[PDB]
Amino acid sequence: IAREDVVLNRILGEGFFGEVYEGVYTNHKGEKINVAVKTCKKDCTLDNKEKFMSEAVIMKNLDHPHIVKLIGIIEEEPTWIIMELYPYGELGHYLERNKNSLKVLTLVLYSLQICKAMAYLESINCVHRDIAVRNILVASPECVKLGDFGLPIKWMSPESINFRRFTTASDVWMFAVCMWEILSFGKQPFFWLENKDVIGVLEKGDRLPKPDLCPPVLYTLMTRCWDYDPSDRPRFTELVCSLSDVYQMEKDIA
Ligand SMILES: Cc1ccc(-n2nc(C(C)(C)C)cc2NC(=O)Nc2ccc(OCCN3CCOCC3)c3ccccc23)cc1
Repeated sequence: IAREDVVLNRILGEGFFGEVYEGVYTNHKGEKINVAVKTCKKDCTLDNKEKFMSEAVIMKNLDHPHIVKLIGIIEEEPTWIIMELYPYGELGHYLERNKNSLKVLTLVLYSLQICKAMAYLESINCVHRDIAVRNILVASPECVKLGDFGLPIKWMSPESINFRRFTTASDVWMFAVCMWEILSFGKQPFFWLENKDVIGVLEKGDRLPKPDLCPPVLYTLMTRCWDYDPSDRPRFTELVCSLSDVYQMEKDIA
C-alpha cells in the first residue's frame, strides 16, 4: 500500500504510541475504504517501535469473519498501520441509535458472532482481556467484528479484579458482560455502582439483572459465564453451541 493512496481526515484518539487517525484508503479499483491509521511517536525506544510494529505482524494473520481486519502497513517513516473501519461505527453507539428497530434475533446474532471470534482465540490460547461493546465494530447490519482498541472493573471477573489473573475463563465472564451490554442496547454494566463497590457485590452473590429483552435461556447462559469459580464457566467452543441453540429457538419464535 502506497502512502499516496491514504488520505487522513481527523484524529480518532491518542493511541499508546501515537495518535490514531481516521482516513480514506482508495484501492486500485478506485473504491473508497474507511480506515483507522495508527502512528508511532518518532522519538520512541527501539523496543517500543518493535511493539508498535508487532500489531501489524500479528494482525496480518487474522482473517476471521468476526475479527477486525488489517488493510496494510507502510513501514517507511512515518510508519503507519492501516486497519479497516466501516460506515456504522462501534456497536455500542450503533445499538443506542437503532434501539427502536433492532430485533432480539439480531442481538443474539451479534452475541453468537463475537462468541465465534472468541472460540477462535481460545483455540490458540489467546486472551482478549477487554471484551466489551466499545471494542466491537459494525461491519454491516448482519455482521459485527471484534477488535482491541484499548481497568475495565465493571466487565472483569472476580479473579481479574482480585489478583489480576486473566485467562480464557476470565474472558468468558467478560464476554457475558458484553452480551448483557448488547441485549441492553448499549447500557453500561453496573452503571449504578462505583468501580470500588463492584467486587463486594460479586462476592456477595449479586449479578447484573436480566435485560428486559433478553430471553430467559440466554440469561441462564450469562449466569453460568458469571460463576465465581472459573472452572464452572463454559468454554467459548461449547458456548458457540449453546448460543446457536438460542439463536435457532429465537428464529423459530420469529
Ligand atoms: C500489539 C497488538 C496485537 C494485536 C492487537 N489486536 N488484537 C486484536 C484481537 C484480540 C481482536 C485479535 C485486535 C487488535 N487490535 C486492534 O483491533 N487494533 C485496532 C486499534 C484501534 C482501532 O481504532 C481506534 C479508533 N476507534 C475505532 C472504533 O471506532 C471509534 C474509534 C482499530 C480500528 C479497526 C480495526 C482495528 C483497530 C492489538 C495490539
